[PDB]
Amino acid sequence: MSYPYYIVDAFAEEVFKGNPAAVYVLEKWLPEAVMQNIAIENNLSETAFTVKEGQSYALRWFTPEREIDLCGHATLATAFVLFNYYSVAEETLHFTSQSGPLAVTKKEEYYYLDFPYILPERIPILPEYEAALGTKIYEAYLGRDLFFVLKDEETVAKITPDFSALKALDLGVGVIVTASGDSVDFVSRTFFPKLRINEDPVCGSAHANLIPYWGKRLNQTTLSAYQVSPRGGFLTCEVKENRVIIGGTAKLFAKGEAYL
Repeated sequence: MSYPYYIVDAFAEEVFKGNPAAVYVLEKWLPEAVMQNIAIENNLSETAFTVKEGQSYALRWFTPEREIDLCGHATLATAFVLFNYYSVAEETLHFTSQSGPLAVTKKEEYYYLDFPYILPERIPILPEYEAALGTKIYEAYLGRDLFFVLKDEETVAKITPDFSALKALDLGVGVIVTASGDSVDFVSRTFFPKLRINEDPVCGSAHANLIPYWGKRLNQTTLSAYQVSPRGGFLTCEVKENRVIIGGTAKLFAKGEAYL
């Protein structure tokens, strides 16, 4: 009847920032329906459910709509609560998702996720792109999402896109916007109107395109980043051969118990 849960703001130093997710560490699996209903109920970005299976932790993510293939901030969140509340001694957690094995590594107050090294390829700068964004796009690229480079951090932060216009664009799943950071290496913001989510405060998977791009362009192995969403979010980045690493802090917003 009682199921402990945690609400954590991933990639946040303090509450109300970063990207929020609810994580449920269960002793056994709940029915698919119940887990879906819980996600609808708390209406948060994503609700992660995990159960220790051997030495790995089986992960499962759900949004208010249905189960997704993967979500980074929610993985970091699940890691955060296992590391801080379920006494895991090892510096690395191993998960067994539907998208294959995942690993998060704790180093001090940071949690590290790994993503594929995917440099986005040049794309034509359509004027309908600059229209939806409401600003000038200096460079354009494509990967899983459209990838536009803007003037500066001030411009990235300030823009307010026509989300209905962006949903209409043909290419990509989402839209990424970047620029040279004022106090950090690079900043970004990610929009996913095609997926109901107008703006993700911090999509880590987007850094598969972000990190490669800025590492090559800035000529560095390590970069500091900040997804300048309203909520904000810091990310420490590293370039490896065929893989990128993002590390971020986390903050517990709430802890409690759900009753079923």
